[PDB]
Amino acid sequence: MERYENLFAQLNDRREGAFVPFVTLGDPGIEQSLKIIDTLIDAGADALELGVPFSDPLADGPTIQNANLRAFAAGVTPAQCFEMLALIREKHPTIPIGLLMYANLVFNNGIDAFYARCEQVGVDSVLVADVPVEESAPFRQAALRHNIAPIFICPPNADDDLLRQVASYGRGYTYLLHHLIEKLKEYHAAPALQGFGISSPEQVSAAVRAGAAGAISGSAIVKIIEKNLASPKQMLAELRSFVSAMKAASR
Amino acid sequence: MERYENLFAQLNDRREGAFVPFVTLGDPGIEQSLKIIDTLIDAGADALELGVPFSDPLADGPTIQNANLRAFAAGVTPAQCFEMLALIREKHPTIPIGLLMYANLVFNNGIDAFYARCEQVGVDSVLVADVPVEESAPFRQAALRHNIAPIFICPPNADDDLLRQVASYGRGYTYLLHHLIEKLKEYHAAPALQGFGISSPEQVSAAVRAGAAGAISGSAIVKIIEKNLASPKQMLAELRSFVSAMKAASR
Amino acid sequence: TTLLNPYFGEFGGMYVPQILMPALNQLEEAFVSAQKDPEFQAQFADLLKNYAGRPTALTKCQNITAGTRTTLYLKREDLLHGGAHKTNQVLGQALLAKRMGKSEIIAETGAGQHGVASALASALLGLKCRIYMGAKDVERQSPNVFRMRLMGAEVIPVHSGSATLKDACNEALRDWSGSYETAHYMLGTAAGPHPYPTIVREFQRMIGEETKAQILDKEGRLPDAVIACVGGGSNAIGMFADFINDTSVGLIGVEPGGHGIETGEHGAPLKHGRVGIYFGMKAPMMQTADGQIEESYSISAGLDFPSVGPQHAYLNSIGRADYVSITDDEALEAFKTLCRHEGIIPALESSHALAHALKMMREQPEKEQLLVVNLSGRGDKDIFTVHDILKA
Amino acid sequence: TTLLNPYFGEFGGMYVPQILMPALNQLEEAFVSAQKDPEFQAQFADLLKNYAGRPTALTKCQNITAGTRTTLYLKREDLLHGGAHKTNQVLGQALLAKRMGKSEIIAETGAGQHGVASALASALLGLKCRIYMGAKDVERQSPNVFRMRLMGAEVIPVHSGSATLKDACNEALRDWSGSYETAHYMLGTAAGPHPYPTIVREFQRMIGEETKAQILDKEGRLPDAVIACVGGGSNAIGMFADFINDTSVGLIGVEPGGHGIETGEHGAPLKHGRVGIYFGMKAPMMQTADGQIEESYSISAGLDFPSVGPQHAYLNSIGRADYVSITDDEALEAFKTLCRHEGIIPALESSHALAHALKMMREQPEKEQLLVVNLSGRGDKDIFTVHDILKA
Ligand SMILES: *Cc1c(COP(=O)(O)O)cnc(C)c1O
Ligand SMILES: *Cc1c(COP(=O)(O)O)cnc(C)c1O
Ligand code: NA
Ligand code: NA
Repeated sequence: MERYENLFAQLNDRREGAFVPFVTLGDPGIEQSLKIIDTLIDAGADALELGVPFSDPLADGPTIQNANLRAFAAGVTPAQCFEMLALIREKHPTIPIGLLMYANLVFNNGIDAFYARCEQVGVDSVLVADVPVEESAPFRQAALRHNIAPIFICPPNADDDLLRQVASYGRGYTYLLHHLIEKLKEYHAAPALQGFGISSPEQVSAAVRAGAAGAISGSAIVKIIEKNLASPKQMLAELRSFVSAMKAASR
Repeated sequence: MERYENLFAQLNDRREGAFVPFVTLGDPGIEQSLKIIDTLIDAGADALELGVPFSDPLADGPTIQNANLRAFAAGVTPAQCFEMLALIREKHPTIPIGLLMYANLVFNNGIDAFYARCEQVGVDSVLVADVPVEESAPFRQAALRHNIAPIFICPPNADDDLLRQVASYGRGYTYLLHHLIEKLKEYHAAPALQGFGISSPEQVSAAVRAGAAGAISGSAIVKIIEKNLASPKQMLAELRSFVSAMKAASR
Repeated sequence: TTLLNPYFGEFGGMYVPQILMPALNQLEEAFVSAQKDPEFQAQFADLLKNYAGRPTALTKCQNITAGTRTTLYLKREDLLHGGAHKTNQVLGQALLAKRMGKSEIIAETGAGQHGVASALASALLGLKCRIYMGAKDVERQSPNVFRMRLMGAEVIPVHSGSATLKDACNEALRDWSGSYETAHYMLGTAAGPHPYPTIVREFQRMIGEETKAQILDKEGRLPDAVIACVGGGSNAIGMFADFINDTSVGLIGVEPGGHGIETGEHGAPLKHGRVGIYFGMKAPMMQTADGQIEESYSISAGLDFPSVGPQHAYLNSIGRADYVSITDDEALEAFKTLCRHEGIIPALESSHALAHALKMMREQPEKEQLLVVNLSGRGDKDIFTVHDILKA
Repeated sequence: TTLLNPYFGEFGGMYVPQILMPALNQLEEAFVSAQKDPEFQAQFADLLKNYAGRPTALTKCQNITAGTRTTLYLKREDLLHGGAHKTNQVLGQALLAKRMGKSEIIAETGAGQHGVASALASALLGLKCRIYMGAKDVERQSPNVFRMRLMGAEVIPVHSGSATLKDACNEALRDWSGSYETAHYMLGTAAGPHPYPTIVREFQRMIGEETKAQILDKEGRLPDAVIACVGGGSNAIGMFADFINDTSVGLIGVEPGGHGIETGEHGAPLKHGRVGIYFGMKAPMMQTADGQIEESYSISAGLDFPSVGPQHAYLNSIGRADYVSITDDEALEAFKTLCRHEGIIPALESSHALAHALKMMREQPEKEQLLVVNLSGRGDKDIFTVHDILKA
């Protein structure tokens, strides 16, 4: 499928950026999680970045670590996450769905099998947090064979050589953490999405003005969740407010 | 004075050996101790060997160690011991009185001063438990200057050279722990008193038959004391029985 | 690209978030440079000799082998400053950090030994050391915790995850990805992302080099086998390294068998785990059928690394080295035996290696063999542990 | 008569019950014989080198002296097998016992270090070791007690007297006077009746010999002063010995000042006691005006010997050596300072020596001086002690 391609084309014809929220699948529970995701979508999310609870997320901060803890507490497993992924796709046919994974979970039962499973449930992209471009060959290849976009992070301390690799290796969108943006477009890199620190409307508009195709809220959404644990209903309400606010800023 | 000389001469004219009991001065208390000593004498003791409580009697067994503990518990000090020594001499003019001391107590305020004090209270001899004949020069010399008999121990593992030194250096009596006895007489050593293990009548007669001039009960007397601590009166009674029994065996 | 091969066969690599690659690359390069720098080698040798106490002795243990045709020697790393082999490599890494112009050190520890080593090295070389340690490990290692602080190191508890060594390892990387400009991550074993497995081996290879020269001097020939316990793989590779090209010399690594392999309560991933990708490397792991990383169990806290060095996995696959396991009880017995017959209190970690040598001897009393056990550390720390067990 | 002079000036001698003289004489003679026996020396050197880890390093401590004209070196006995210098002489005494055909060892210990050393030596050389220890000391030294037992030694509590080191010393002599035919009394310090003070010095003099050669190699000249703590006097005399004839080399012994000399709560009999006759020797003692032997107090349990070696008293009287005292707080500070600036945890005993060197430096920052402190042992054992104090 070409969900990202279609989304960005649609957003360009409407001169607006994309807003992409991240959440951990199964946090704080399967059911509440499915409700959260549908709320994020109804509030205006352009695409999703979903994380699968991993025992040692050595590439995540405090907020997300707690999300995994909450998810594990509810007994969330990768198999259940994939059951959720399927349910989510069945309800929403065009929204791009990207997964944020850790290498072992992808390699565990065969890298190829993992991407075959992603394609089957309707996943659009996969970003393996602990696989640098130098070690991505097996992953991006498997991803391509199953029509999955291999997403790569373009760090700030990146140099020209890295920009060139990210540009030819990545698909769907470039996960960016002025010059970098222009250079990525120079190398025909996938549309760039500003990440990190994205937690307020003004940050979304700033990203779009800089030339990025959108923004990704790496943990703001997770934060709203942990603060409203005692009230599932108020949680969905605040999530709906924040997301519509963030989305509005991309227009 | 010549108390030992007179005693042995008197015992020889009566063809009997001498019985000498040992006790710690001040055990279990000054008063009870003075009563014990007078009881030992009235029961037939020929001479006395008195010990002064020392902090580290590295040359004594369990029985005596406890006697020192009991004595210290009653606050017995060397000065008090000497007060007792004086009281004892005033009541008994001819009984030989030997002290069993530890070097530091003798050296503490001047070796010479110590022997001067012994002479003043009426002490007849001094055996310094931790001063071998090789280190005795200062001690025996001071003892002689104050008419005190320097007593020496003749161990079992002794050799001819040691027997010769003990024979010319010692006075009053040789503290012995067949051949040894004959050799000591060959070298004109002071009359020998069998020590160690002396706790029954038959041991006293055996010592006298071997050629010794008597026996010394190194700890039997102390044992009777610790077993009758709760009954001062029964203590004196048993001490009187044991001593008369032991003395009788020397006749 | 890289200067050295990041892989040993299929094992190893550099599986870290992109943001950390520059740190690894810079590190590799400084290492390559330092290895060719005579000045660096002289300074490292000076500290090892005049500060750490190298070379360490090679002790022949006659009482232990009486009545058999086995000759046993123990490489005395237990006599090294700090009481364990870990001191060798932390000294080199600290000089490396200084060569890179770094003034800060970041370290992770479980049992506490590596924390203590990093702290003493930092104190000696004027480095601001901050150490990450799992909350569960803090409670259990009060002594080593006070030692680190006593040496000026900052001890930071890690409550995330299972709050053990693996969780501490993650927090360190997190900190480093954001401060590698001024801080150096002093990893504590021959594992993790390249160039760490390679760097730690080189900074621990003096163990094997000294052992060869010493055995050559006392026996006039190489040993029939060198034996070392394997937690992460640093003392083992340090002993092996110089013998790798000596085909006649057997290399035996010993993983903790815990309560027994069949009980599932052990710490032997190399022979009883499953290959995965974690802590920046491809290596056998202690993990669920699902792919979640599990803990490594052993009576000895120091063999808690839920994985193993890449090179060991490789050396095993080609048959150059053999790996076996020893249980808590076998280690305990070896521990008691050394105390009574040689007057040396071995670390419960090292006791696993000794235990295996004892088995090689006992099972075949008449087999002539020259063995060397790497006594990686002293067991003064394990005194109470061995006490309560024999008491209970 | 004797072969060697039993006295150092007016101090020393052999003040033991007659029954023990033959044991002392036999011992002296076996010693004189062993000192001329190349075979004995070779075997002793072999154990010191291949078992104990000699020679020990001489560490230059630059961080500690920064900003001053003082150069400080530490003789690393803390790196010796056992963690303290005591291992040197127990090894020699055990060989001596074997030379005499003895199969049993008798030892006394307070803090436990000597007990552990005697036990490890006995275990290594196949000797049945029984150790006497004061009841109060047993309670306080549970760790060392289990270590001794772990090494096959029999631990016998001494409840008599004050139940401390001096009381333990008496029980040992008692046992020995009756079993010296098959048993050897392994005294733990350069004190007691001749020939012990002489024998322990000779079996600890490698400390000073190595130090001279090492300082000569690194500085090209002898130190301006060597400094050592003085409990019984074994590590101090061991360091001094080879320097005695070097008049330009100052010898400084450090007694524990406890809570302060004027408080009466200390353990400095050499400079603040009174000569007496105890434990088979004439030497300054901790005693009442009455002549009863008192205990030696210090934050460090190992400096509890209520007296001091005869030779030190002599070296002091002729002005060849100088003795000073350091308080608990001064020792504590020196202890904290070494941990933080050199990454070495010193024994609280050794910390007294370091503390004095620190004072020599601090009081006169601009005085040029080459100092050597004998770091007699490691302080891993003192970790909790220094903890509760800084906590309280
Ligand atoms: C830390 C430790 C080990 C385990 O580490 P490796 O990297 O496997 O060597 C082994 N022995 C001792 C004494 C240790 O302290
Ligand atoms: C036992 C000990 C001492 C005291 O003994 P000396 O005979 O005075 O040396 C000093 N330092 C250490 C580390 C000790 O263990
Ligand atoms: Na492991
Ligand atoms: Na002393």
